[PDB]
Amino acid sequence: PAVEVRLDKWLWAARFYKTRALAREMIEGGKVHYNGQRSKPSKIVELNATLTLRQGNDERTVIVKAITEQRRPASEAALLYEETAESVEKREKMALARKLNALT
Repeated sequence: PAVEVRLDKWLWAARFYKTRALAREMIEGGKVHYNGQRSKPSKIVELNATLTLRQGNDERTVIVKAITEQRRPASEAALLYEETAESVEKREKMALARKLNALT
């Protein structure tokens, strides 16, 4: 089955975490959810799955659009998923509010 890529490898390939070991720690900390639930490092990624993950102190919800074992460049990897519009908005709004409480 050459259509089986682990969630920890995937998260690293998609550049969400610097190393697979870190991606594995985040998963085990419950900081990454797969279709709304705790997952595991060895979970095989499926196209269109919904992943919710912690980025520093940001939360992003992305939909898996491609699977690969290669970690490509910044702009290139970024193409293995599509962040949801609701996720981008939530992030923005929190960022804005941050900059607001700042100018006050």
